[PDB]
Amino acid sequence: MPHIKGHEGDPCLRSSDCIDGFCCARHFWTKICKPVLHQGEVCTKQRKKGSHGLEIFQRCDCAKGLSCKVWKDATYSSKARLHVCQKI
Repeated sequence: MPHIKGHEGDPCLRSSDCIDGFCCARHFWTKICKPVLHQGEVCTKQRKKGSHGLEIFQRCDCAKGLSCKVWKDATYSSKARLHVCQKI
């Protein structure tokens, strides 16, 4: 398929396949396109998906000018570690 945009509510299957300022995320029902995140929002700098019995990640990268920092919160217990965005 051609360059599929996001617009918050569009099916994606590529590393991005979303608006110039959007990022593709993973959703329970199906993979959809979601907007960018900002300081304070969850961040993802380490994700491993491929082996059997894996966990879904419903998040996207931070907006331009933000740094991905680790965030200790009662949630990473699932498997992967949780991070947060910081406005540079």
